[PDB]
Formats: sequence, C-alpha cells, structure tokens
Amino acid sequence: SIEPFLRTTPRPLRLPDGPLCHQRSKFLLMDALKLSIEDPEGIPLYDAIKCMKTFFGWKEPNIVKPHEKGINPNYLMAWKQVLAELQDIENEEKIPRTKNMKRTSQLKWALGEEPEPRSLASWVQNEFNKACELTDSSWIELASMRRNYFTAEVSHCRATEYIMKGVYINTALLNASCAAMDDFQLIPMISKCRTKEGRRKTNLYGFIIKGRSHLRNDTDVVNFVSMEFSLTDPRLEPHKWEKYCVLEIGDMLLRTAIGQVSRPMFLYVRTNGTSKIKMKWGMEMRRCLLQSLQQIESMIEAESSVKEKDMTKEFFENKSETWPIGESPRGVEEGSIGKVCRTLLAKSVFNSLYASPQLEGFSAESRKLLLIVQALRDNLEPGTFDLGGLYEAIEECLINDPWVLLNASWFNSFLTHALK
Repeated sequence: SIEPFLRTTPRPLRLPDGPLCHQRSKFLLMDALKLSIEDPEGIPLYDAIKCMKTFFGWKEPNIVKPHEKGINPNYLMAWKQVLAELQDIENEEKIPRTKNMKRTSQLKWALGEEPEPRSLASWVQNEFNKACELTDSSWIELASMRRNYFTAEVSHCRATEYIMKGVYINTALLNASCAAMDDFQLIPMISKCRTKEGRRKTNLYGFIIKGRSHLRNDTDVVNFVSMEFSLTDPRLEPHKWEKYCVLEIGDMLLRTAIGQVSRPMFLYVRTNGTSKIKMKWGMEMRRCLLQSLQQIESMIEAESSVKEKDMTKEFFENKSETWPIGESPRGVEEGSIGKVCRTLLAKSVFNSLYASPQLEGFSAESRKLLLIVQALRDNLEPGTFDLGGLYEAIEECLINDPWVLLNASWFNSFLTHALK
C-alpha cells in the first residue's frame, strides 16, 4: 500500500475554450418537422406532394438567417427550383419514380460541382434528452419475451424514429448514387409510422438533392443539399446553425394554451457530404436496437445471480427497480428500466449520427479511464502510472465535435459523483 498523499485521483477532462459548437448531423434531429398524411405503397414524389398539400400556409420564401460562408441567394433559388420541379411533376399526368433536376448555377455552386476549438453548447444535451423521450407514434412494427418488452419500451422512442429516418434517407441516397451518378436527383426525406389509433402514416421531413456520385471508393465523397422543415426560429440559438442558411417559407397555425397562434415555418438549408461507407453505416442503424438490447440483457444477467431465476418479468415490470439514468442539481437521478432502454438506444443512435474519428479516439481511451475510475470507486488499487499518457490521448480528441464534447462532460459529471 502507498501513503494516501501519493495516490493519484483522476482529475476532470479539460474541455477547450472557443465559440459554441454547431449542428453537424446529416439531418435535423429535435428541430425536424413532419408533414404527414394517413395512408390508404406510394412513390416518394407523390407522397411528398400529398404531404406538402396538408400544409395551408406556404408563402414566398425569404432568407431569415444568412449562411456566413455561402452565396445565400443560391440557396433561396435552389428552394424555388425544387418547388418549380415539383410543379412540373404535377403537370405530368404520370408521377415518376425519380426526378433529375436542372443543373442550374445555384445547384452547381451548392453541390460544389475545421480544427478550431469549440466549447460545448447546451443544445447538445437537449438533443440527447429529446432522443430519450417517447413520441405519440410507433416506429417499429412486427430472449423473445425480453425482446418484446424492450421493443415495447423503445418502439415509440424518438431515437427509433431517427433510426428509421436514417435508414430510409441513406438507402434512397445510396440508391440514387448508383443509378444516376451525374444527375442531381431530388430525394424526398420520408419515414413511416403508426399512430395511437393504429393507422399507417407517411411523413415528409423535406428534401435532399444528391450531387455527383461516382463512388469508385468507399471514402469517395458525394455532396448534397439538405432542405428541412422546422418550427425552430434560428434566432433562438444562432451558433447551432453556423453551417445553415435558413429561410422562412410558411405560416403554421398552432393551438397553444392561450389559444391558436400563427408561427413561422422555416426551411433549414445546408450543403453536407457523405460517402459510400457512411451511407452503408446509416443503412445499418437498426444495429443500434440490437446493441442496446444486448446491454440491457447483460443487466438482467447481473441481476440473475440474485436467485436461480432471472426475473426478466419483474425486471421489466417492477417500476420500483431503478437505475441511475441521469443527473439533477440535487444529485444522480434514478429511473425505470424503460428510461434505461431508451437512454441506451439514444446513446447508440447518437454514436451513429455523430460518427467521427474524434469519437473513435475518445471511446477507445475514455474506456480505459472509466475502468480506472471504477476500480477506484471500488477501493481497489488500479495502477495510475500511465494517466498522463491517457489524459493526453483523450484530450487530443476534445476539439470541436459536439457529441464527443457532451460525452467528455458526462464523464466529468460521473467522475465527480463516483469518487466524491
């Protein structure tokens, strides 16, 4: 044993100073806005048009927040172009399976035919929170006893919509990538769900315009413009929207508590990029449901040494059984197994949506340090001789990526409560 004053107690990770980090997902998450129709399957462009007709407040677009490093008139004109080409589709008595767009100057520019440190903004934890929540709709339809329980917990979870939204768009995009390598294809962003009252529903989030896609390599990059409905005023959090031009396209009527108010509908527009592999990873996002199912299953095994049984039944049904799912100003927050199912799904999904080299760094190394911290929590004596190295390997990955940043922050919170 060593004298306590020599014992090394892990310090918090240092997060860099800088401007607040910005959104860098492939599609809107909590800010997304669906235009939806109840189904009678349809071809996307027909469903898209139908979904857009359920909105009755469209108006002439205008820019409400410039993109700093872009030609903003080109983004407005790209939107008017989308609408003009949807009109043409209409005028055609036959709706086509696909639509190639005119390769105008606005489109060539937009489809083009960062190591500065950022601090952690709060939008990011808000995202995570919203992914853990339950929607009024189900996004999956049909060990096995436990599957259905788990499934019953996450079916309506916001992170599962994100899984589905992401398998559809990545498959549409990878599909267009192969079929129409040179054309600029107009891809509606669509998901399907079931309501409380049991109907099939088709949801339009907006539109991707695929750029050139000669993907001879996995790492080969295809650019795209994303155009996404939202009710989020971009003025609430300008830093979140650094990469975006935001237009105002519509007037949406919402019954608030005090009554019916009119609020702007916005279009979030940006250029973004993706690769064959990244598209393939997004098509594989259902693995997120499987991975978080495995984690919850080990958690039933680690409580199967309570008896000869496993008590999966009571494990899922014993609302008394609680797990630390979070934190408050007071202290660690405890939650039901449901909330654990969704939190672990949301983590898994968010590792997918925010995949990055920084995460691959942060995870391989933060893991080693979590072990040390756990050993210490347990008053074991783990060797700390390599902590210098370890902090270095971890903090190198703490630059500007919002997800990595939130994770570093989560670790420091945990560490504070674990050893203190």
